[PDB]
Amino acid sequence: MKVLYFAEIKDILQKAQEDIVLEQALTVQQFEDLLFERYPQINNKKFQVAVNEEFVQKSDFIQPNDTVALIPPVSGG
Amino acid sequence: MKVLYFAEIKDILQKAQEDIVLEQALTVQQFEDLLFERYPQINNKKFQVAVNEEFVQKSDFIQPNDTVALIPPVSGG
Amino acid sequence: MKQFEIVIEPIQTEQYREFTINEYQGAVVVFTGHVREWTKGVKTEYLEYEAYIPMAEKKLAQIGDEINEKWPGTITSIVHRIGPLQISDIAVLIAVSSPHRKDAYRANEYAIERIKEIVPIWKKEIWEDGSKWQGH
Amino acid sequence: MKQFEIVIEPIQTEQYREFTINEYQGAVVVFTGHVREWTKGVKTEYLEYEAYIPMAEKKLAQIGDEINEKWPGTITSIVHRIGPLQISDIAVLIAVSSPHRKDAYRANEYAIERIKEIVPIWKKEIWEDGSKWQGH
Ligand SMILES: Nc1nc2c(c(=O)[nH]1)N[C@H]1C(=O)[C@H]3OP(=O)(O)OC[C@H]3O[C@H]1N2
Ligand SMILES: Nc1nc2c(c(=O)[nH]1)N[C@H]1C(=O)[C@H]3OP(=O)(O)OC[C@H]3O[C@H]1N2
Repeated sequence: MKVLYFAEIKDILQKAQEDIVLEQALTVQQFEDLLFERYPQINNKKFQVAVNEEFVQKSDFIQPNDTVALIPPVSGG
Repeated sequence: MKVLYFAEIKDILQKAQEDIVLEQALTVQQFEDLLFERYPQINNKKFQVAVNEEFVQKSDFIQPNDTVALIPPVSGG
Repeated sequence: MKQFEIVIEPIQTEQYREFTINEYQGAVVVFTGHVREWTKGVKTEYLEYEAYIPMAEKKLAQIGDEINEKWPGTITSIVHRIGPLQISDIAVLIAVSSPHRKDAYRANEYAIERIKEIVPIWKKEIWEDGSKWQGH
Repeated sequence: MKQFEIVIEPIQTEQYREFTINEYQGAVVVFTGHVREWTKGVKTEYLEYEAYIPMAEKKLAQIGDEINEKWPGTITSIVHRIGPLQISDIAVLIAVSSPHRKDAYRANEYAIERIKEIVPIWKKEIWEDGSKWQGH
């Protein structure tokens, strides 16, 4: 599973992406719990999660071979 | 006084300008009156009148030296 | 290139954006009016535009003043073409810059409505079997 | 040119208008978003955009679809630039053609609104004293 980071989170984590091995599928909620135990310094930052380039709900499932993206509040234009 | 015709009126009258000698100043209303008598073939056509490139009320005066244009309903853009 | 102009040559579009930009502006809206071919029933061959030129140019300048009053911080440029125009040719171009996006959209839409209301410009629609000057 | 694209290179503008034109279209509205030096007293040195490119391009096309849904007859094209951008550089361009002018203005304004709402793109304000990623 490829996690992608952007904007302020990329800056805080001092990295653009990473690969976390998953044995089994897990919910977006369980994924956030995983991320925040690894990186407490981003446990107070807002974002939506995108799974394979679509936004998802916390009850939606992430597969091991999926691509996941932390999308902070957008500011395009 | 120089009289200027445009659009459908230009086409009916076969001309874009003419000169008309005024002894004295006429109200816009009187000038229209003169025009319809001179040119029966345009008295069913709608137009405002412009004096020295300004729109005017019907009780405003046209001086003998002024430039007067017949402005039909506009269809620019 | 004048800020406000009536021209006979095809309108070179991008220079009008440039005229309106400066460091205070974050938005530009450009509107272009194009000749359509089809549909009030029978196909348009071409359009013939004519104008009372000096007064037309003045009325365009006036619309710019109304826009400055109503939406300060804006810069407006307008040009209209005359003579025969072909299918998809640009008849009119309005460009409005502004600090923020909404004024630009508002002032630009104001301009096109005011052109259709007060500028001595007239369009003749020609088709194969006839022609007619338009009103409104 | 792609109809919906993220670019690193400076945006070349006339082509997007031209992409949207056909014989049915009476109006084209083009919005350009430019980098602003001054925002109500505050000074910007320069901006830095980044993006989730493949998703941002998907989301831009989704707006095209929404516009086609709400304003039938429109053609839409959208390009957004990324990287470091100087004062007055074009960061976004939005071109909408429509048979009639009101749809063209409405559709264009919807597009910019939606981009600010859903498209994964982020701007970083740099001033002389520091910098910050923007939210809403
Ligand atoms: N310095 C600086 N310049 C900017 C923007 C910005 O956020 N900071 N927003 C961009 C936009 O997306 C639009 O925002 P806006 O508030 O609609 O104003 C017009 C555009 O300005 C642009 N230019
Ligand atoms: N053949 C033809 N082409 C036209 C117009 C038109 O009336 N006939 N209106 C012009 C306008 O002023 C704008 O008004 P509109 O008809 O609302 O649509 C956009 C523009 O189309 C322009 N192009």
